[PDB]
Amino acid sequence: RPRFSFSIAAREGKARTGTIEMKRGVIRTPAFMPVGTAATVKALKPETVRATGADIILGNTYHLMLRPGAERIAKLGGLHSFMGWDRPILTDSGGYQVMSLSSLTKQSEEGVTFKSHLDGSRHMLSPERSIEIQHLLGSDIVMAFDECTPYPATPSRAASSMERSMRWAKRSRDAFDSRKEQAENAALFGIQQGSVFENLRQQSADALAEIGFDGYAVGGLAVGEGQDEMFRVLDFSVPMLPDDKPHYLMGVGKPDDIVGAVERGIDMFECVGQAFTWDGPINIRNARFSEDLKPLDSECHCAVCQKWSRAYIHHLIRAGEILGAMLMTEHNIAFYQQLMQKIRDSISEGRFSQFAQDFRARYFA
Amino acid sequence: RPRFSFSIAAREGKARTGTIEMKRGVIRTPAFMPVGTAATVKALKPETVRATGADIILGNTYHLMLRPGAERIAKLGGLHSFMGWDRPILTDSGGYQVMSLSSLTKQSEEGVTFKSHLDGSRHMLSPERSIEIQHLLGSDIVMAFDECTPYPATPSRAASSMERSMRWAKRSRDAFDSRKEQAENAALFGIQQGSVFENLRQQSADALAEIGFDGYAVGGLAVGEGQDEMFRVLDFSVPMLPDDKPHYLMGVGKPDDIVGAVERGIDMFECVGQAFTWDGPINIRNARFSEDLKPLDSECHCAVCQKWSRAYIHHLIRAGEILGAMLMTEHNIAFYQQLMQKIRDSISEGRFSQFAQDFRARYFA
Ligand SMILES: NCc1c[nH]c2nc(N)[nH]c(=O)c12
Ligand SMILES: NCc1c[nH]c2nc(N)[nH]c(=O)c12
Ligand SMILES: [Zn+2]
Ligand SMILES: [Zn+2]
Repeated sequence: RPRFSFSIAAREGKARTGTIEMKRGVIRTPAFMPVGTAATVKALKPETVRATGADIILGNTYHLMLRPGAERIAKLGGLHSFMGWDRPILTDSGGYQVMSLSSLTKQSEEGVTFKSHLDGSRHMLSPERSIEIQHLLGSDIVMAFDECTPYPATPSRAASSMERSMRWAKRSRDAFDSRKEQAENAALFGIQQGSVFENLRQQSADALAEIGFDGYAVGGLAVGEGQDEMFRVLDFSVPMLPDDKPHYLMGVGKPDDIVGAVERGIDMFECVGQAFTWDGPINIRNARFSEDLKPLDSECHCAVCQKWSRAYIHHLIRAGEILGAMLMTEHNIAFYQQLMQKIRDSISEGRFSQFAQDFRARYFA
Repeated sequence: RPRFSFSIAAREGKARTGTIEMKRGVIRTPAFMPVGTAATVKALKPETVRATGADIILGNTYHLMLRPGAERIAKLGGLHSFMGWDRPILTDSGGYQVMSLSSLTKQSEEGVTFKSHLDGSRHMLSPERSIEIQHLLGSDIVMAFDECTPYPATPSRAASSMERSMRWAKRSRDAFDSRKEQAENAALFGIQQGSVFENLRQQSADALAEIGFDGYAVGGLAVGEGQDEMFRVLDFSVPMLPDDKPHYLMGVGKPDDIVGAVERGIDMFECVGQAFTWDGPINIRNARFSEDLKPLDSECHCAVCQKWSRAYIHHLIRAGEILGAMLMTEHNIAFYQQLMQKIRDSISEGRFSQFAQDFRARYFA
């Protein structure tokens, strides 16, 4: 029932477990957020997303502002009613996908203009318009509009981009705050930049803390630097952020990356023929599964593993059948939610370090 | 609980309503059978197919004998356990799709040899092998292997093909009967041929009745002759079949075709951006639905119409999202099951002629 309340129930090292309370529901942390692109978590009904244990989903902004359009979604009642998900939704700012999926983008201090990847339509995106679009969609957790930094990045370019990002973070803060219904009902997260440079991460964290946000993302990672480098940067970056607010690592979702990131103080993650299993991923298209009657994973509690075999799913995926996508997706998102649950429980019980060890021994065996 | 028992509970004119009792369940007639191709009713879990009200599904034989293979399905426990549908399955003989989807087919009195449409693999299909494959899949209702007749067809060619079909019907009968487990647990339907020729339909019906089957299909229609011609042929063809056994019209599923066919004594049908509504079909991709908050149909009891709007489904289909296929398919199969229910109830209440009238007035308004 409050607009936003993050409470930490238990800790182990840098790891934390707790809850974020919002108007539309409670979010258990560490949290994994399935991703909705074009107002759908691909191949799943929202009731099925919920059934896997998800407390919140991410809505990509870029595709919705192109199709079906933010204004139209607002006229139709907002994203939650449009897609039939009534729990929190975190929306991205749209900047990532502009720069990664759009064309003829022209960047400047005001923002970015671009042509979409689908048509030739002209479009504009600034801190102000991004916050507006997230409002029109009815987002619960709004992300500040930033300027991401390619990897690798020179210190000068990483600095310029981080600085611009902090200027846009203030503009984001003010746009959000000047819209009463959004300010009163949603939350706003700021994004830390700085590439792999500690001094720049520090300056960014300081700037963001000065402005003040409900949560802080670590942006700029998982863009080519490798897990070792990513963890090294997290080692010094996450402590710079306010302890008492949630920490979201953008673009990170491999099971092992999630475990090590939680070990480094991260609280929120998203979804980035592969099936996850506690013994490591499998590619279900491999011929070795064509007569395998076992479920995708031997322990998994999901409906898919209760009800269908590897052999059947192998057949469906090789045949390009939609049910194959449906089943593979339900299992994988369930597997991630079970990972998060095991993480939450082990932290609450002060045995997370052990969990991490055990998980890795078997997942890479 | 018996292998096969068809009981007629009520009649109106040539229309009948009742039940087929089989080991795996009861089938309400007139029945609409969703089609499973490659061991899946496209984009639906079997629990969802059931939820729409389906009592039985059709399994296409052709694709399964190519992928995943009949022998493999039998090793894995049969089609019902492979795909997770535990109720009756009617399997087609595979002949239709050979001739329509395969290559280098060489026909003869023994059967057909062909190369599949996917690979270059060589294959053979006779009455005996078709019955064997249906057994390997664990079919509850087995279709005799026939030689369908192109439309239009000359009387000589229609006669030759019908005669061959009756010879193969006997071979089908004997193959089925000589396999104890199949004979004791499954049912066998024969197929009437003869194109649009009354004398040939009569000879075929006689031949099939002499051999004896658990049910009789009307084959050879819905292959280009138009609804008027189709109904004209049904007018004289269906009475030639045994009254006390079910009558299956192959390849017929338009809602109006179903109503008129039931009016002519047919008991079983199958599935052949279009959404069915009681006011006629709509194409949900039309721009007129982009901000339409109404459900696909205003009366439909399905989960889709409870939970999502035209506008949302329009968006999903235009975006090529899998959930769009999922939702459109669940609604359409539910709509057909509701049509069948209204048909069964109106016959039981002696008001089917009125239902038919009313249905057509509004569906074509
Ligand atoms: N590189 C991490 C990442 C993934 N998606 C993101 N989107 C934005 N706007 N910024 C970011 O840093 C990220
Ligand atoms: N033309 C009706 C039809 C559809 N599918 C069928 N399959 C076979 N084997 N014979 C048939 O007559 C039909
Ligand atoms: Zn599973
Ligand atoms: Zn419906």
